[PDB]
Amino acid sequence: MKQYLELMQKVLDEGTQKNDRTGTGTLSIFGHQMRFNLQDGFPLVTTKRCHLRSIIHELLWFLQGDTNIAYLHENNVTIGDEWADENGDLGPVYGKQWRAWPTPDGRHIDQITTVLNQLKNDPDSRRIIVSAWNVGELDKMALAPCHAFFQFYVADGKLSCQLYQRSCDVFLGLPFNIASYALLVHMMAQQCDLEVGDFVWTGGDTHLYSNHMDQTHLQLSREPRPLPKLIIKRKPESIFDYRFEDFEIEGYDPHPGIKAPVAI
Amino acid sequence: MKQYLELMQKVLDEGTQKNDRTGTGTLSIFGHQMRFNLQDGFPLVTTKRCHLRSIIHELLWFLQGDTNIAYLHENNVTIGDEWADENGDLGPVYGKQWRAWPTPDGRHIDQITTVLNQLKNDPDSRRIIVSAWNVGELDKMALAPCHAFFQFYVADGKLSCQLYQRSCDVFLGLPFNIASYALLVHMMAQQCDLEVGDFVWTGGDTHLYSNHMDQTHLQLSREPRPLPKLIIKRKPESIFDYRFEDFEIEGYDPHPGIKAPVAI
Ligand SMILES: C#CCN(Cc1ccc2[nH]c(N)nc(=O)c2c1)c1ccc(C(=O)N[C@@H](CCC(=O)O)C(=O)O)cc1
Ligand SMILES: C#CCN(Cc1ccc2[nH]c(N)nc(=O)c2c1)c1ccc(C(=O)N[C@@H](CCC(=O)O)C(=O)O)cc1
Ligand SMILES: *c1cc(=O)[nH]c(=O)n1[C@H]1C[C@H](O)[C@@H](COP(=O)(O)O)O1
Ligand SMILES: *c1cc(=O)[nH]c(=O)n1[C@H]1C[C@H](O)[C@@H](COP(=O)(O)O)O1
Repeated sequence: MKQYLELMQKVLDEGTQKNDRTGTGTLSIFGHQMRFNLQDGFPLVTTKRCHLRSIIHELLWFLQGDTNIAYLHENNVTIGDEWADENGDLGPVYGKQWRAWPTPDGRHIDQITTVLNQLKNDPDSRRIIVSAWNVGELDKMALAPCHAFFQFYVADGKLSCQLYQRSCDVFLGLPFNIASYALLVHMMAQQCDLEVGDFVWTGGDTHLYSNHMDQTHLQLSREPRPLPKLIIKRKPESIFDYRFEDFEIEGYDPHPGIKAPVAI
Repeated sequence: MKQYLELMQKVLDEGTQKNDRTGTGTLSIFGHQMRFNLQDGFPLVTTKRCHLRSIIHELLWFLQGDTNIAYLHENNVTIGDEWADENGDLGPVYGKQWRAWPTPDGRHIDQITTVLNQLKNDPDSRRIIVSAWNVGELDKMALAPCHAFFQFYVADGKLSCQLYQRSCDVFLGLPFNIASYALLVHMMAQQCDLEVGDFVWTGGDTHLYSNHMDQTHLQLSREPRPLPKLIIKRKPESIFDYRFEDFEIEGYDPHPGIKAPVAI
């Protein structure tokens, strides 16, 4: 899509060569923002085929507070394979912090439920937030949260959300992330009887990997196509009852997919 | 400042009537981002008389992990009197989380010192972050962190930082917050022998209080003037050893000041 392609070109134009953890090398810019009016279509990149299926499973995996790739493998999702340990454990990452942030005094904060309640009984709150950046458990996670801080907002019956992604692999990761939260907004919006608003994406270290250049140029040479439409065949009792079969994608006519090696 | 006046003007045209935890009412938008290249000058609003004293004391206060308004009240800084308790306590706010974020297992993380080391030994890191949004303590705090999460970044010998402010009172707080972080950047920079880069400001609920409309139109009629230059007269041996008398501002020729009420 346009915002995405423009972000690619932006990095290409004013990015700086920078070494990195993986040792792969990147071209990066710091700080960026784009918006997607969910009412214009589900934001699923078209300049290359994307498997919305793997995205759904990763999200449902979070909403259950699970952090062992076992469930993912149960559905053929290999996105955690290069970092999980022998027991398929990544650590107290996304899921654990989302449903059960451990307080030093014994409590466990279920943030998703907190936000839900706020959206229903206090949509005006400016503190409707979910954070995966729990400093106290960083060292235990197999990898630091990329999408680490998001906020919800409601106005004129529309639900919006902005994500803060401290680190972002524009070519391989961004498309997953955008679709992820966009998806979460629909679900929340459905449970809270609200319409979908905008999904504001904000980034920190927005980079393009040295070995993703050729593919980026290939995608950037393709013309974006109409955005598809998210279809939820059923309204579950809670935001914790969605299953992969409840989601449907219509009108998605993406360009051929493009493979690229991930930096471990 | 141009960017600030553009944001202020945007809230007017596109803003939406909302209601806040303070029966004051507001006109807000959700999600915005501005960029301040510190190389062009210290970002201290000029279309309104301001001063660093309070901002300086607060930051030094934060850097010490202090959360009691004694230091502030001492030098006559009232910014936090309307919310502290009979003992001057605000609870575990900003400074507490910055210098001693409590893990779930009896330990405390000094995020500042951590970042200090990350910039000196691992500048390419995409995990140099500081958060005050400790979910397990949000209910022990007198007030929820507005400037709740920020990140650092290095490139070509220049330190840059981005702040995620989930709640922002455009007329009153923004000018304070902006110059506050800018200052921290210059401080971190000196402490690491780096030069200052960009201060990226990102906001969630960006509102304009309904009882600030008059002073907003007044400020909008003024022409921004050249930004001033910051001078740190001494180089402490620690980012925690700075003294109020270390800061100077040269070339600040602002328009008259504008008084406004604080939504409690
Ligand atoms: C984001 C996210 C979730 N994750 C988590 C995750 C973990 C580490 C990461 N590390 C790096 N350097 N890039 C990422 O974006 C990244 C993302 C993913 C991880 C890998 C792939 C991946 O390589 N997909 C390939 C191959 C697809 C396939 O197997 O069919 C692709 O071409 O998309 C996708 C998602
Ligand atoms: C941010 C921050 C710290 N704080 C914290 C703080 C707490 C609650 C808030 N509440 C609201 N509605 N907006 C804010 O910006 C805000 C700021 C401050 C609190 C008050 C003032 C204040 O009343 N300033 C006046 C007078 C300043 C002067 O003496 O020149 C002003 O109009 O500037 C400034 C900062
Ligand atoms: C992390 C996973 C995700 O949800 N999205 C991504 O974009 N990323 C990328 C960022 C970076 O290239 C890598 C994480 O590495 P690091 O922790 O920033 O060193 O995956
Ligand atoms: C909080 C303090 C700060 O450092 N900067 C500010 O702009 N804010 C403002 C935001 C909001 O108008 C008010 C706090 O409101 P709430 O806690 O989000 O309801 O202070």
